[PDB]
Amino acid sequence: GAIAGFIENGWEGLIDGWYGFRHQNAQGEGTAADYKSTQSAIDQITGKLNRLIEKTNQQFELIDNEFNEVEKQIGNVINWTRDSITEVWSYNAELLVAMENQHTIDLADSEMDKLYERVKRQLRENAEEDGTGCFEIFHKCDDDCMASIRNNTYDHSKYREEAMQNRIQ
Amino acid sequence: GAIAGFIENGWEGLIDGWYGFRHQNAQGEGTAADYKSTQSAIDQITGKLNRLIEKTNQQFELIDNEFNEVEKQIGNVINWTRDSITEVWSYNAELLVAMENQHTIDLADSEMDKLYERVKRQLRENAEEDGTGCFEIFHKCDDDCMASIRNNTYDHSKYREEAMQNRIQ
Amino acid sequence: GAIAGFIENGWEGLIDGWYGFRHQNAQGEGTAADYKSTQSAIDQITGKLNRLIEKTNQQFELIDNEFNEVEKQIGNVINWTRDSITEVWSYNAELLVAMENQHTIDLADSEMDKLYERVKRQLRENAEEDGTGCFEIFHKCDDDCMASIRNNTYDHSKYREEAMQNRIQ
Amino acid sequence: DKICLGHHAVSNGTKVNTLTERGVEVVNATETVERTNIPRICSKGKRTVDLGQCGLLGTITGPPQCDQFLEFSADLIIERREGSDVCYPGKFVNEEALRQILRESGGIDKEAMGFTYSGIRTNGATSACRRSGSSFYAEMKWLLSNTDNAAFPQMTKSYKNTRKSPALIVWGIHHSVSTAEQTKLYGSGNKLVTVGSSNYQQSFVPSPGARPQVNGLSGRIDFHWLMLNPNDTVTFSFNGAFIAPDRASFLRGKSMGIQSGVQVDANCEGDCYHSGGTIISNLPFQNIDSRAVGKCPRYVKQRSLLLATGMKNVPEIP
Amino acid sequence: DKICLGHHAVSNGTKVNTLTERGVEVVNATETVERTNIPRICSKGKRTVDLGQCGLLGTITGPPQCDQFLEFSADLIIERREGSDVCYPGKFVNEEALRQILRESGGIDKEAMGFTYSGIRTNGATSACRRSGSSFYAEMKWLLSNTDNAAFPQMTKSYKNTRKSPALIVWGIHHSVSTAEQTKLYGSGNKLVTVGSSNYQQSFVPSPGARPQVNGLSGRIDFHWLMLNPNDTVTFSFNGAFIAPDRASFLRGKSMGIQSGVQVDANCEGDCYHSGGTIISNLPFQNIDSRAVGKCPRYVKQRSLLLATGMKNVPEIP
Amino acid sequence: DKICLGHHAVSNGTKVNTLTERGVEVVNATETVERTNIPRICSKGKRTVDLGQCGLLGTITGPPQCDQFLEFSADLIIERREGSDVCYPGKFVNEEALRQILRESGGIDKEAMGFTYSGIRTNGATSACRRSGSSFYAEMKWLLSNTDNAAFPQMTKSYKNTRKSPALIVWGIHHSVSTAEQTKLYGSGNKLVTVGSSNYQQSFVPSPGARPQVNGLSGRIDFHWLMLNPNDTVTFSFNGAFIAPDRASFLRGKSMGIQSGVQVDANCEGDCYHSGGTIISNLPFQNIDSRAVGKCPRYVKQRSLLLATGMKNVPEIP
Ligand SMILES: CC(=O)N[C@@H]1[C@@H](O[C@@H]2O[C@H](CO)[C@@H](O[C@@H]3O[C@H](CO)[C@H](O)[C@H](O[C@]4(C(=O)O)C[C@H](O)[C@@H](NC(C)=O)[C@H]([C@H](O)[C@H](O)CO)O4)[C@H]3O)[C@H](O)[C@H]2NC(C)=O)[C@@H](O)[C@@H](CO)O[C@H]1O
Ligand SMILES: CC(=O)N[C@@H]1[C@@H](O[C@@H]2O[C@H](CO)[C@@H](O[C@@H]3O[C@H](CO)[C@H](O)[C@H](O[C@]4(C(=O)O)C[C@H](O)[C@@H](NC(C)=O)[C@H]([C@H](O)[C@H](O)CO)O4)[C@H]3O)[C@H](O)[C@H]2NC(C)=O)[C@@H](O)[C@@H](CO)O[C@H]1O
Ligand SMILES: CC(=O)N[C@@H]1[C@@H](O[C@@H]2O[C@H](CO)[C@@H](O[C@@H]3O[C@H](CO)[C@H](O)[C@H](O[C@]4(C(=O)O)C[C@H](O)[C@@H](NC(C)=O)[C@H]([C@H](O)[C@H](O)CO)O4)[C@H]3O)[C@H](O)[C@H]2NC(C)=O)[C@@H](O)[C@@H](CO)O[C@H]1O
Ligand SMILES: *[C@@H]1O[C@H](CO)[C@@H](O[C@@H]2O[C@H](CO)[C@@H](O)[C@H](O)[C@H]2NC(C)=O)[C@H](O)[C@H]1NC(C)=O
Ligand SMILES: *[C@@H]1O[C@H](CO)[C@@H](O[C@@H]2O[C@H](CO)[C@@H](O)[C@H](O)[C@H]2NC(C)=O)[C@H](O)[C@H]1NC(C)=O
Ligand SMILES: *[C@@H]1O[C@H](CO)[C@@H](O[C@@H]2O[C@H](CO)[C@@H](O)[C@H](O)[C@H]2NC(C)=O)[C@H](O)[C@H]1NC(C)=O
Ligand SMILES: *[C@@H]1O[C@H](CO)[C@@H](O)[C@H](O)[C@H]1NC(C)=O
Ligand SMILES: *[C@@H]1O[C@H](CO)[C@@H](O)[C@H](O)[C@H]1NC(C)=O
Ligand SMILES: *[C@@H]1O[C@H](CO)[C@@H](O)[C@H](O)[C@H]1NC(C)=O
Repeated sequence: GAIAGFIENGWEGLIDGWYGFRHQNAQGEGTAADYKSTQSAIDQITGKLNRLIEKTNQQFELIDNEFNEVEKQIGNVINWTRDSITEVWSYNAELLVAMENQHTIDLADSEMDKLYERVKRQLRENAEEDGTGCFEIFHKCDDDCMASIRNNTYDHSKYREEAMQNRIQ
Repeated sequence: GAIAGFIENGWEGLIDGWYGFRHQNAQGEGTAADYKSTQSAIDQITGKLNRLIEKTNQQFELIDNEFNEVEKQIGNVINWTRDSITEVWSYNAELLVAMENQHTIDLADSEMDKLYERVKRQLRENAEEDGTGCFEIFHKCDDDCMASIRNNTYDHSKYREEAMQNRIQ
Repeated sequence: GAIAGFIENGWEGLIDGWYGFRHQNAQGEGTAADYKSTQSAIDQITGKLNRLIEKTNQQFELIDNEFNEVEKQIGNVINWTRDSITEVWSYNAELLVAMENQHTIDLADSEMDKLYERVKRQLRENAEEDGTGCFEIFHKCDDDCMASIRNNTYDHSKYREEAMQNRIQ
Repeated sequence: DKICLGHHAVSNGTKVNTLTERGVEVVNATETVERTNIPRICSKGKRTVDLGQCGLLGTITGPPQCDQFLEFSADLIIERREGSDVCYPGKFVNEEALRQILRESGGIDKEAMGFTYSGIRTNGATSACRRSGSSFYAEMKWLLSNTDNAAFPQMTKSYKNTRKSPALIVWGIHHSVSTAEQTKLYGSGNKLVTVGSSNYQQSFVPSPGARPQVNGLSGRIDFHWLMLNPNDTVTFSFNGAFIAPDRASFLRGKSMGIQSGVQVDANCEGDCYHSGGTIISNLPFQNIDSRAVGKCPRYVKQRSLLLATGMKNVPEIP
Repeated sequence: DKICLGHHAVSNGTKVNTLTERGVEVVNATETVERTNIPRICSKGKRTVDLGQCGLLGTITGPPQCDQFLEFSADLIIERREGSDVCYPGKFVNEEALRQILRESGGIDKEAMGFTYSGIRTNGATSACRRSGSSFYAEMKWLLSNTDNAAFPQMTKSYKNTRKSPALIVWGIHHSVSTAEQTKLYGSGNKLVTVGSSNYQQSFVPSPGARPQVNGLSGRIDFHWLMLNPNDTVTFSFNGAFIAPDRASFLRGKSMGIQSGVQVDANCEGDCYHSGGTIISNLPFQNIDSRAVGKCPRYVKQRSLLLATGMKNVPEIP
Repeated sequence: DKICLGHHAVSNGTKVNTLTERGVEVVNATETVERTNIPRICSKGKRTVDLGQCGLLGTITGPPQCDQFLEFSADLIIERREGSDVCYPGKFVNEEALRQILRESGGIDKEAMGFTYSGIRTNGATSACRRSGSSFYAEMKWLLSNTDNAAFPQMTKSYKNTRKSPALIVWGIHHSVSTAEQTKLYGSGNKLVTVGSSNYQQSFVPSPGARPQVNGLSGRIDFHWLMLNPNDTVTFSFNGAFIAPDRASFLRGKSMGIQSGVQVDANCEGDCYHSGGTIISNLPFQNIDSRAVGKCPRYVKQRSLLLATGMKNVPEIP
């Protein structure tokens, strides 16, 4: 009946954002999305999308004919050239997409890590990593305290005494 | 007479895997390979290899002649076109390999880091990083205990008292 | 009147290197550059630069004429071919630069992280992350001690008693 | 007590490809290769002419089919398969080069070259060019001897282009079904047609002989053309078997020509065309037609290349 | 007491290139550029003909060298440098275009065109085409006057393609060493050959004159060809200097032609060929021949491009 | 008390593009697309000839303008727009192919073909080729009948290439302004010129007729050429309207030809040229001219593509 983080699954309930928080305390279990990490990820992906929508100003016209077939030699030269550049663009397209998808996946993994690392630096010496991508908080953290972590207003100074006490015996 | 991790060398003795563990205790020094990290790395590299074996269905035929040389003008046009696309593929080949090798090296570095980070989260508060990519374990860890870490059956709860005691005075 | 690290700004005063240290103690505030991280970054960027200076041995000659325009059909075939490969190189150039710049930025971010992570492993249990990319040092670290960190001659064993004492009450 | 960091996921994951994996599921992806075709010619904004049964080269010489397009004006030009450049059986020399010129001409402006003739018939007509009765190319003049078998006088006609644009000049050589028929029209003896410019020089001889019957005719009229530079002059020297031009052609401006087999639509706006319709897409690639023309996404062999628009999808532990 | 995380390494490191470094050692790498050549023509699975001394165009007209290949059938076609299309000195007009057609023809099927002649000799033969004695092209007929200097009758021969495939029709024009020799063969006066189709129209004149001696002959026979559409007809009108066809050609199916100088091997199976052999490789690129044909890896200028198949190699601290 | 890790930054940040962002500021960047042009022809190290008013093809036939370049030698060859291949109005057949050959010839070596003539005039001259007085092409011989209207004897001239390099042979056909003028020069009746090799065969007929006046002349001399293989022979059979060669041409070695409109500079060293100057750059791309030739960076449509040579720039918190 525990909760788990990114290190061993995603959240099909996180429907209002890409990245988020899931806590549990005396008030119970809850889930909210983080804006800054989600927006960064979305900004970068849409950035790729715009970069591929940018149309070309090159206009191309007919050099052969599918009603009156051109002379054989010049026709085969044309077809040979067209199929050659078709091979090139097919290669380019395949590689571009494969390359971008590799990057899209990685930069998303980065954002997840940066979020996790941020929270860690917030909690200072008041928490420990449980291995599943979660933090065991060694003091009482009500809904108000949990919200304070999500909006970066958590001051570890307030709970450091109580926390360090519990972490040691 | 100490042992060292990835942060300052590789292991020419690690011959049964890409990534692994090296420990030392009362029973002595030992070295085993990690399956999950090694397999992941191998799966990705072979994945690249298959992606480059995928043959093209484009068949190309002769448009010139090396016995009876074609007309000069159309011949120079053909040669100019061929050398142009040759330049393109030579560029593509050079860049593709350079790009992939950069990725192969990085993703291997990632796997190493992920392994190191995993072990860290296992040992919790029972160990400290020595700087060479190793963990000083602040309790007694026999061969059985060392094997428990490698197969992720190590419970830090069992050693936390003994460990925290030694880390502080 | 505090100082801050990479996690929330750069240093316009760091004019003798790409990466560096900024400390403050009883002797005051100071700033020096790290050689190894800076050199690595510079070596990689210049490496890209050389990789793009490598000239081509392909020589190309005229296949048309801008004084006496060639025959229309063969002329349009030539122009169609040239504009096609121009499209390809324009694509290649655009993507190459975009791809390299993405990498240049990331590898620089990596170097910053590696430097931060290195210092962390040096200070062991004698310091805590303040969240801005800085380390609160829980013992007295004079200019001599600060220099010891920068050239990796800092021995955490010397300050561990004093440090662990201050971190706990 | 505990706070966890996570990321969203779906049970509705879609597979993409990367450098390493084939079929790695991501949360969300989109298509890069366009395959959606509009089986119409989106002509909104562009002045469009559907040549129908008129061949593009016919607009210059003027068979009955092209009588409407003798001085047409367009932004977009459409050729139809049923089209024909010819009434009296024949073909253009360097036909395709000329087509390519007319496809981006913006249409043509015609102007009388002002040739005048003396002891000679000009009313040459045929059954293959029916217009009310028998007729001939509207822009051309079929020159004959005078009565029958009579000698065709050596003639020399010249035309000067007093405009700032090149002039499209066209002329024909007539190949009779026999030397008998050639003599009946232009007289006995050998016949020669020389066409000289300041940048062009050619020569032509008729070639009487039996050909297969096209449009009930075994004779062939072959057409030749040149572009005449501004202030330059063409001179025609001939003594028979010569199809003379009556008017020259001047290109109106800029356009684009396609070959289509689907209807024209004037409501939709487009810029990429192929024989089967209009490609309207912001996608970078397409798998519809490799010979598509205009402003188009690049053609590729693949029917689909999915671009990840979301993170790697990882199902939640039940 | 202590556990360390590490990675393997070797003293046998191999250098590769990346975006930043040149010569960075990795644990293991593999080649992407193929350079291993098989100096044979791997013909297993493909029906193969080695034309040897027969030129590909000779299979149509039929000099002695090509008597075996008059109706050949193949999947793979090989031309040899020693090959020749000709016995009586001459060359094809638009020769290369025709070669390209025959290279992917799958071979040829021959069929009598059924031309019949009257007051005329057809047994024209030469020393250059020896077959037992003097002879001529197997598929052609060298037409003469009748006795000597006698007039050659104006003739008209036509052929209709009653098949569902285009017919390859070939004919020759004979250029005598002198107007004297031309008169002796076809009679005095000028000579004309006109060839008409429904899609083709041309005309030809002989050109008597002294040429250098090839095969002991200063005369030249030049060949012309066209593809005849199904249900279409060709008509030949001539009065001398005409080399008539006896049979037409029909393409059998699909094939591929190469020019090689190495032996044929029937045990090895291949799909990429060049003049020096067969390229069999799963590698994406090759540095063997830029003009390699078939299903081949792309040609590149580089002889080697190493792909890292292992991590960065870092030697162990001694 | 505290130690911080950081990176440098500037207020003088420069924007670049990546896979995701457009206009992301980095610390330092450099240009990849060259746009700096040197409006000269850097000819240092290369033997250079500025043809000026001599057309490249004129170096072979030899009008007055090209008298200096009849046997020129060069590493770099420059054509000028004012150049002309011709004195007596005319043009080369397959002119551009020939130009391309001469552009990389390294210059030409001329050698007498040793033609001798009998009952015939060879001193044909014109006002269009003034050299002191009226004259003709230096390397050619304008052959006439003898007196006026007199018959031109059938002749046969042959030349053998006894060198190890192909010989560039050129000859001309003269088209008189009228059949009257043709008769006055070469006599009555039809005229024929046949040119035979072991690899080449062609035939030519004059074409008398009125052309527009170029250089005060309505006559046209058209030039034909072939490459003669080592040990091979050319034979000329003719009876009038023939412009004979006096010398053959042999290519000196290797070179490169350009068309420029800017001065030559001998101090600067270059390797990439276009009509407007020299491109000297280590940059991979250029936006100067798509038709630039030599060893050049690739042409691209973009005027600028900035490559980041520094980290992402992040301003310091005030
Ligand atoms: C050639 C051939 O197939 N061999 C014949 C057979 O075929 C006949 O050939 C004749 C000769 O060409 C055909 O005569 C032509 O018929 C046309 C109708 O199909 C038409 O009537 C042609 O006359 C005109 C025309 O109307 O267009 C009359 C114009 O006034 C003329 N204009 C000028 C300026 O002269 C013009 C010219 O006479 C020619 O077109 C110039 O090329 O055309 C007319 O010439 C006849 O139609 C063919 N008929 C058939 C059934 O094939 C058979 O006659 C056969 C009978 O023994 O004999 C073969 O030799
Ligand atoms: C042209 C030339 O070099 N100038 C001559 C010199 O060269 C001789 O030229 C003659 C004329 O062409 C050559 O005669 C030819 O020799 C052939 C053998 O080499 C052969 O015998 C030719 O006869 C046949 C043939 O066997 O092929 C006979 C066939 O039956 C003919 N078939 C038909 C249908 O007619 C056929 C035709 O006669 C022609 O091939 C049609 O083009 O060919 C025969 O014509 C002679 O071989 C050349 N000899 C040499 C040594 O060069 C010298 O004779 C010189 C002597 O004064 O005179 C020059 O003018
Ligand atoms: C053709 C035309 O425009 N129609 C005429 C008008 O134009 C005249 O045409 C004549 C005929 O061509 C021109 O005569 C030529 O003038 C030249 C000077 O411009 C020159 O004098 C030509 O003579 C030489 C020459 O000097 O080059 C003399 C050489 O010795 C000859 N060499 C040889 C080997 O024969 C050579 C040949 O005679 C020809 O060049 C061979 O092609 O050229 C001379 O022929 C005359 O210049 C044109 N004048 C004008 C004003 O256009 C008018 O004469 C008009 C008057 O009624 O009649 C039209 O029919
Ligand atoms: C899945 O990806 C598609 C494609 O990027 C997203 O659809 C886009 O939505 C934005 C905003 O609504 C539009 O501007 C785009 O035009 C849409 N593209 C397409 C192809 O429809 C979609 O939003 C993504 N799914 C989710 C859940 O965000
Ligand atoms: C070094 O790299 C090569 C190339 O990937 C590896 O050789 C491959 O081995 C697998 C399995 O044995 C085969 O399926 C491939 O066909 C081999 N490729 C080649 C080119 O031989 C080799 O295994 C790698 N070295 C090590 C130690 O793993
Ligand atoms: C900004 O980038 C430019 C381009 O890399 C740097 O200028 C280079 O400096 C090195 C060493 O002085 C030279 O070898 C290169 O030729 C220079 N390139 C150019 C284009 O001038 C410059 O150093 C960078 N700025 C800083 C502050 O380092
Ligand atoms: C060019 O390619 C098209 C498409 O396959 C083909 O139909 C046509 O015949 C080719 N042209 C020639 C001259 O073979
Ligand atoms: C085409 O390139 C080949 C290879 O260098 C060369 O031998 C041939 O001469 C070229 N073709 C022409 C027409 O120059
Ligand atoms: C080739 O392109 C140039 C550059 O626009 C143009 O001037 C020229 O007319 C084109 N060639 C032909 C034959 O149209």
